[PDB]
Amino acid sequence: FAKAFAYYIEPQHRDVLQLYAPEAFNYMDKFNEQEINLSLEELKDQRMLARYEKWEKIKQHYQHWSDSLSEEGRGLLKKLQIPIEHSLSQEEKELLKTEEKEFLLSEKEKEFLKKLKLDIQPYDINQRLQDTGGNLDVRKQYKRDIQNIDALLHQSIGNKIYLYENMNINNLTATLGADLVDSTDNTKINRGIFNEFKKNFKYSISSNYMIVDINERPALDNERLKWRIQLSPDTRAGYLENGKLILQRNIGLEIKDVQIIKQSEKEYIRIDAKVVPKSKIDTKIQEAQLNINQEWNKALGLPKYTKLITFNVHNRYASNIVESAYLILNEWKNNIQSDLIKKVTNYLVDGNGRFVFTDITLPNIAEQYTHQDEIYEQVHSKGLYVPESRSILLHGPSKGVELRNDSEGFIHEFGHAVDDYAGYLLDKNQSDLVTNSKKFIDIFKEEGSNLTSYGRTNEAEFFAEAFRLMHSTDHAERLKVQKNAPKTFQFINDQIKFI
Amino acid sequence: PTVPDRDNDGIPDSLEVEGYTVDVKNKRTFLSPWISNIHEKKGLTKYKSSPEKWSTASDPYSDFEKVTGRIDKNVSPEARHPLVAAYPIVHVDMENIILSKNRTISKNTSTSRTHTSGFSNSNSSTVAIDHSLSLAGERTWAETMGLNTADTARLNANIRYVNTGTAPIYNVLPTTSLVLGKNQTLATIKAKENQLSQILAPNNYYPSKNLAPIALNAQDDFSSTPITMNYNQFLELEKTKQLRLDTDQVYGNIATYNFENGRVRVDTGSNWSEVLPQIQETTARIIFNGKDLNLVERRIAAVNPSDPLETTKPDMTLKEALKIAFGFNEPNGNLQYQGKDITEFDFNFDQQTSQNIKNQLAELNATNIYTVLDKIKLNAKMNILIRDKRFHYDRNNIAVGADESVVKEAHREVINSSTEGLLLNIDKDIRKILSGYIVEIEDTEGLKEVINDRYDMLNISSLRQDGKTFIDFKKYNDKLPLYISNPNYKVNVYAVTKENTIINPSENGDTSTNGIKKILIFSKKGYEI
Amino acid sequence: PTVPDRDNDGIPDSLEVEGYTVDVKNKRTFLSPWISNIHEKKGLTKYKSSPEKWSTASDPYSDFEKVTGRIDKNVSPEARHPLVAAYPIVHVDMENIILSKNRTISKNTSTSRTHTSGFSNSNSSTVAIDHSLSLAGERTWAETMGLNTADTARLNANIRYVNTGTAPIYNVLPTTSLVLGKNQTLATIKAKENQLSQILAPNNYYPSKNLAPIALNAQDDFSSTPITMNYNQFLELEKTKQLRLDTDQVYGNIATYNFENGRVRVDTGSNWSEVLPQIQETTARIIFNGKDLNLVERRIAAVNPSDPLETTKPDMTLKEALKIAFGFNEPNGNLQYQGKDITEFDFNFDQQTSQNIKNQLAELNATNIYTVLDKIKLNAKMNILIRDKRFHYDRNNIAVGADESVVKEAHREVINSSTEGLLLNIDKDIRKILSGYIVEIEDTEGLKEVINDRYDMLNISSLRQDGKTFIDFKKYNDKLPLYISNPNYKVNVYAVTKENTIINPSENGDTSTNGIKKILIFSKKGYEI
Repeated sequence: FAKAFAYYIEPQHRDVLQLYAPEAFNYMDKFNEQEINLSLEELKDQRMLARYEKWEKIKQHYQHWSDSLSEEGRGLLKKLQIPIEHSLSQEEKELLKTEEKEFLLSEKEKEFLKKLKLDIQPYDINQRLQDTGGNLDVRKQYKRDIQNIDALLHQSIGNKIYLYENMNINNLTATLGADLVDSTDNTKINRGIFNEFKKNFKYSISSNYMIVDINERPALDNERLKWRIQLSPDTRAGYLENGKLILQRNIGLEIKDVQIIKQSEKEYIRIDAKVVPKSKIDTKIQEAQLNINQEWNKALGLPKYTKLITFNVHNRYASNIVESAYLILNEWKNNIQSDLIKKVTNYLVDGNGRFVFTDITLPNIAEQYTHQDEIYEQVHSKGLYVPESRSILLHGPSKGVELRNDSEGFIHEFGHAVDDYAGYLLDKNQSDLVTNSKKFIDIFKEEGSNLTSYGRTNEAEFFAEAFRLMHSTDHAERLKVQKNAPKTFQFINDQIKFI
Repeated sequence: PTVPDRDNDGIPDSLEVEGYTVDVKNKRTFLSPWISNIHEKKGLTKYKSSPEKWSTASDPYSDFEKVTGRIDKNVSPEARHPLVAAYPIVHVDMENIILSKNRTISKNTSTSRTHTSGFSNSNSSTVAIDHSLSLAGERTWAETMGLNTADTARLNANIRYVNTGTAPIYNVLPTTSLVLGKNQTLATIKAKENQLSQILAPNNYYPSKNLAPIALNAQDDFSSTPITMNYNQFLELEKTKQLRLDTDQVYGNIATYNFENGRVRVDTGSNWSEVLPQIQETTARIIFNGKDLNLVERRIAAVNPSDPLETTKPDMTLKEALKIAFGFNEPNGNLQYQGKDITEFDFNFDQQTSQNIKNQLAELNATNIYTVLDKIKLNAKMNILIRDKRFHYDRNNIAVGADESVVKEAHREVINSSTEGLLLNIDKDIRKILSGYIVEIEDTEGLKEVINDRYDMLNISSLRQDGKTFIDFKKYNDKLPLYISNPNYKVNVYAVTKENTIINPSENGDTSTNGIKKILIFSKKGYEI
Repeated sequence: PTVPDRDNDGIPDSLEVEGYTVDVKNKRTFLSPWISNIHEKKGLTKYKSSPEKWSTASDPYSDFEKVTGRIDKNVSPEARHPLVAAYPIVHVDMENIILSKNRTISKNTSTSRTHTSGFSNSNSSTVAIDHSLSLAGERTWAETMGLNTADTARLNANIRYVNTGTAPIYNVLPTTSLVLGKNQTLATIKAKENQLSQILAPNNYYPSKNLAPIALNAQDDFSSTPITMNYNQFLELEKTKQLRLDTDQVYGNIATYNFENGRVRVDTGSNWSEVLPQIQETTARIIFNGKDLNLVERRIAAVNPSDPLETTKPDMTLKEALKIAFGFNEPNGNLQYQGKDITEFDFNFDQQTSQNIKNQLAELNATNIYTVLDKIKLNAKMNILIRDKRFHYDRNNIAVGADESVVKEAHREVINSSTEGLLLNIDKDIRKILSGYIVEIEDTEGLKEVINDRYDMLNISSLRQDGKTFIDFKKYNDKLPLYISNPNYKVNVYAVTKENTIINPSENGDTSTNGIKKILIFSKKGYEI
């Protein structure tokens, strides 16, 4: 390392260096360009006097407004920092006579629990703003409290101060978080999954109010992610008495680098981010959306102008999902019959459907609730084909409870959409899947439950699941259905024939 | 953000003072600072140069161009190093003469590049005519040509030009004057005009070996017999059989490198008769005969304390000079030229250098220069002559002899023997100090019969097309094989070194090889054949 | 934001090193990086070049201009490829002579460009004088011309110039000297002044085949008989019947391409006598006699390890070199020249080249060069000679003979036969190594009657205007048809190859074809005619 440093400084020798170790020159180039200020900040954080002095100085600025702060403000911040976790008296008690089960049938009684689940949720703000991306009576409280808390912090942050924040990997991707630590060594992380994480991780967005620590402190066991942020002078943030800050909502951050470092004999994950205007990155998002659409519009005969694709993802993990749409779409084509694609697309271009990729809950994403008959009838999951809206929903943030990867998750949803198209061709004025009901129910009796537990749910899920297995990229999965359901195979082969 | 480049020579300052080297990657050449460990495996030479001289050597080639190769691609390799002046060295080689009177003696001649002593920067050669009698009947030249006291003989010779330097001449061809004896100038060879349109690359001949050499007499009407020659001169020539060929340095124009398109065009502004003096006054001159016992001359730029600008040139130690001027290397740290260690050579110095050279060994407290060799600084204007110590030399530093013991050692490999001659395979160099052989037979009782008992009948050893020397007895015999009166009679063979040869009849015109100092070289009995 | 271009040759660096190609779209020409799939179907050649040479070949044409066509539209196609120097090669062809004394012997001559071995970059040719007796009574020239011991003959010949090189010469024409024997220089042909205002394009004659050849004797008053010749030469000539034509390298100026208006103007600054030396020291020289058994010379740029700048040029494998220089192609992956496989060819190497190439074959662990052809690196200064394996050759590397067995198949196609002669159709190439035919008749009892039983009477075969060879019996007969003493008598025909011919009467002046090695060709009984 030392040698490389020396060769880099000498101008006349600089060229020689870049010539024989190009990547190494690149490595040293990025270090001296914008990776040396980070060295100084991290070193000062070990000297107790320095950290204490830094903390004291920042406080001695914001003190004046803290005295000015109203009681209502403190009250809002209190219920914000700490979530707040006999009203029935009717039939619900007679009938009644994991976290929601502890706190608290296949008939009309399971609907009362869906409604109660919405009425029994804790009054919270940061998850709601992040979950929704920005009972009715509670909404009025939400609206007023959000408005009141919003009209508090007039103090923009406007030298560069660095802050620390520990976050649970399960908040970004709970599927990878289960295997991030080496099975044979819990202190090490497998580089193989790690390089994948970094692959398409270029920028990230925070939609809620981040509560961060001024000085780095030890993290919890499931928190191995130590975010640091280069603030902007205009960003409004709110200080707390316990050495924490509440950041403004709708903040944009650009990820410059992500690497593994070692501290106290255990490994952890560092993500370097810079505060940037969210509007500036959203402009980048629309261009990315246009590029994917324009490319795929010419692919399956689609009209060039039609969007057919909108990036609705809003979360801390948005950019890997965005880049992964290309991967998902490329797999979807390479894995499905060219003639099936043409057929389904004609059925969609004729209407006004869309492929909605989002990281917010389905009932609040874009239109799911607009096609629901009852508020309590809302459903949230990775996605499901909705005939009324003729739209495909793919929830990036969530992890499929069955599928092993995203390809399987999509193909599983691809079945429900396929059934709807078949129904459109057959009974024009009748339930798209009314013909498949009595046809699959019988098939589901003899051996329907034998397969995966997801398909055992109903004919629709079974049909959708069976289609995925029959068209899986792993011939083994396809073969399985042949030697395990020889009967089911022939009729299943016959609906996709219908052009 | 421009690196300081005072001499304006392409190369930046620091590199020039400290050391650099050019290396090619992928396919692009860039100039780089010397890395001790990473460049050596690649066999690149560590350069030095002057940050204040557009041409450290002062030759018409820039420091930069030389190492990169944008230069007349004809300059010999050894002259690419920045510290070796690249310039031409032309001397004249005369192949054979013929004589008659204004019965024609047409004899083949041999020439050698010369150097004599107070020796000055001017090239000269010396031809030596063979004395052996090719024809039986040609005793007394005065009669083979009907030359009378009041007659005049005509001389008709062939010459070729030799380039032993390191750079090409292009248009002009040098003027050269023949002179016999101390002051008898026989002729000056005219400078033919606009006729040497060919090229003289180093180690080449003009005209090449494949063509007839240039006939000296014009064959036109310029002079009826340009090479007249009075009687008295002919007498002088007969006693000495030596001529000399003096040539001046009026060479041609210079070939310069043009950056725009890489075309090499002869510039009419720069002319060699003005540049040579500069080189000649600011460099150390080393003459070496290691290769083939011929005088190879190289010039190295040395510092001169008295002149400011001149101190800019990198200090030059002798050992590296030999390394860089001729090709010596250190496989095991021991200086050698294809095996032969440095210790087998003499060092002779002109009177000036000697006082200076005695000083340097004193501040080092040493007596054997061969050890502390690597600590001797070279100054401007020294002249050094390095010749192999094993051979004897004449006044003109030409190889003329050697100690017999080496000579005998040189003969122990008899590839074949019969009654018609020997077919040896000897190292090509010895056969440059042997004029011929005298064969004799020794009776079991001490008699002595010399076959070729004439001063001019010793050149009996030819060389076969496989490099095998072949000695023919029937040559200066009676075209008859060799007879032996006794299988117990000894057969003696003697070799005669050049220095010990006779070129003219004695006082009383003795022609027998009696009073000739002969070295015994072979003696096998009649049955040992 | 500018693509780099160190050599200042239009093409950018990266493009030059990795591979490019010229293409035409609608009608505009653009440069493209080599695309593997889209270019091969278009029959485009994959070029490479030096990012550091204004002319990778080092000839006076830039890398860019060659491939782009902005170049003298006269350069032969094969020289359009960037790695083949396009330069002139002038040799002299003498068509026929006539002789007399200062009753005129007028003979037609045949010349061939020669090459012998230590062969150097200098052009020379070789004429061969017809030996057949046009006149019956013209036995012994010494008497046909009243030549006396004290007489002198006058020589007056006709010549034309042949350009076998690859680039045009424009104004000047080379001076050339006649020489008999080893050193008898008969004459040097003057350089006429300001008269060769015409052009010598490749494969052309000057003056063209449709005009009278340049008379050698001036016919003016400059010298009454410049080419005098004493008796003894004539004797030498009679015994040898061979002359030599040495030519020098003094060509003219160079034709350059002008960017402003596309005019090709003869620049008076650049002169070929300065470029060839560069070319001659940086290229590999290849001689091939494949086309018509004539010596074709081409030059390829090869690397020289010792020189940085020179390492810049793309590595050249022998196999590809031949591909681009002569027209070999790969129909079925087997190298061939219009059918003839590479295995029918010889490889000869100079001793220098041998060392390098023998090394090269060792690190590859191969013994047959014909296999590992694509793995031989070419270095600078190698000389390679590719000759047909089927023929016998003499000392001057001219095609002179072949194994007899091959010769017979060349005659197995009798298109017609009669009592007046044969009308054959033989491959045009064979008929330059056959001096003539011996016809003989065999009595039914084994006798042998040779019709033309004189050394100088074997030119009995002609060629018809349809390319059919025609043998005429009445020429050297008694102007009489062919008689046969027996319809059962065999008619024997013999062929005489050049190498085995006699050019002068023997010891006892034998004229019979007895001691001549004759090969039997066509034999047929009297009724099979």
